[PDB]
Amino acid sequence: QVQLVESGGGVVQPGRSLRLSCAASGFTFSSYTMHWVRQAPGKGLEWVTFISYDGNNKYYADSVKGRFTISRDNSKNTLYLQMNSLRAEDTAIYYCARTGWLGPFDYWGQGTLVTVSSASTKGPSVFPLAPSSKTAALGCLVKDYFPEPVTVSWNSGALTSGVHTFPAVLQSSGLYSLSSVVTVPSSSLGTQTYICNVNHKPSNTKVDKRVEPKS
Amino acid sequence: EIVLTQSPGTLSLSPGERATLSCRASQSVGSSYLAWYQQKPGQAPRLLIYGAFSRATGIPDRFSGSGSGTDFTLTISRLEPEDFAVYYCQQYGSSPWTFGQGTKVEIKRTVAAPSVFIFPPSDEQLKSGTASVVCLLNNFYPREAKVQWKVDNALQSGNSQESVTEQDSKDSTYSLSSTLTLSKADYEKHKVYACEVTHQGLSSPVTKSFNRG
Amino acid sequence: AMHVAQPAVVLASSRGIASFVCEYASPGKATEVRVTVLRQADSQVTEVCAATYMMGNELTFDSICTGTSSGNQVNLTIQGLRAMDTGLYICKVELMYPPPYYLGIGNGTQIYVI
Repeated sequence: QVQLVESGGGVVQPGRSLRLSCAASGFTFSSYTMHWVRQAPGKGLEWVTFISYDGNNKYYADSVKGRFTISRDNSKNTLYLQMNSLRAEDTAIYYCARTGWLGPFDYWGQGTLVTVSSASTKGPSVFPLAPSSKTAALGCLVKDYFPEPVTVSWNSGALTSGVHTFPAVLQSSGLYSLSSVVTVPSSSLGTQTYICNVNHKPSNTKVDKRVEPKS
Repeated sequence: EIVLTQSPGTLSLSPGERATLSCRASQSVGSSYLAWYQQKPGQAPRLLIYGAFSRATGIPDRFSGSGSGTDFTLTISRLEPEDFAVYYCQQYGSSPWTFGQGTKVEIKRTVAAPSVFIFPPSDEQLKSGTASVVCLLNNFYPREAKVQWKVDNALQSGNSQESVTEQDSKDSTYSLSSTLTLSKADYEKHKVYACEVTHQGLSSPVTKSFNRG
Repeated sequence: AMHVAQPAVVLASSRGIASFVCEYASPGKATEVRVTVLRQADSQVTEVCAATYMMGNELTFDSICTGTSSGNQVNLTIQGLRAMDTGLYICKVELMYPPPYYLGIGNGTQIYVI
């Protein structure tokens, strides 16, 4: 049974450090060489670092050299990544991966998001995107939260059909915004009640805003 | 640094169709120490092909690898719905390990006009001090659409941001939001707020507008 | 480009000893290098031997194996073979230091034991 479980991601202010861990299962870890690979949001795969079978040899990507260290506690079956002078551009999902017998990255970890911002941890403000007076569209603007991620439902997860919750975007303020949007019968605009449920685990915050037609 | 360029960015193929993915290297690649990976968004990459042409344990027959030197192809002989994903070629023969930028493979369906909605800033939001005008392009294909913002017929620049969905599971369409950010002060200088959109499915560009109040 | 070259066929000794030279070409002139004898069978692969060594200095050994390093080749001697061990044995040189890392996998040697 081959498994790679990584842990201890999260948020860091720039300059400050953070150590990632990956724990291996059901292969004799001692025998297989290891890597880290990151993936900046909506960007490709970038190899970050390589560690020898023992740890007697280490290789680092140009863009992390001097700042990151790879290490392995073999008897604990664990691979680590010390990251040192974190930059905002180091923000990515970090994959731990195993080098196959014959060279490719055959097994991967799950992913662990590291966010590098000075931004303060903040729950969302939730503004109604009220349905047009002059099929109707409605929604919620989920504005100025930190960090990712946020969850949106409609009517306590009982309205799934036609919902479009957009990917977050990073603003100049260093805060995130998205809109969840749904489309519905113009007939039922007056009768049925449309509530969006916004959940923000990193600040432990639940906000519900009723979305209600205009004047 | 062996650079890997894959083409095209985007393969637009109907399910059933053959898919041919290219990967070309800045220099020659070992003795075919070149891999392929698959990535379905929100999941880790998964290894598909190694040694240019050998299949990874449990990868089905339809995946197929060719090439030597600086030229490599991945073939999917028929596209099943699970194959619509992002694929990365990788070389692994020498450091640094390098990937290509990846080819995304999307469902091809018939052209669809977006339905456009403009949303003025909420009363809630104005009282707080900023104004967000949201424009919505609902369910269109293909992905190329242009959104232009006009306040009192003057064109906006660098004060709006976009976001696009992944291709809809059930109908293979996309949705796009452009949101325009001004300050309350700014928003109250001007009258007409307009969202104009260009897409294939529309005979002429469509504008959606409101006046404040 | 990195190339590893091993013989196509070796017959094994009446006692159970198969010996074969494993030559490699580094684009660099690397110093810390790690040899692995592999066994292939279908899509699967199994570790037989592994050694790390520095430059001209002696080979360090998986106990089933012994060898010598005479320049840019390695004289890998496998022993303790049964009739059941006849198959495809891959030479895997890894050049570890100085950079860059290079990986070399051979075409394979068919070892016969009768």
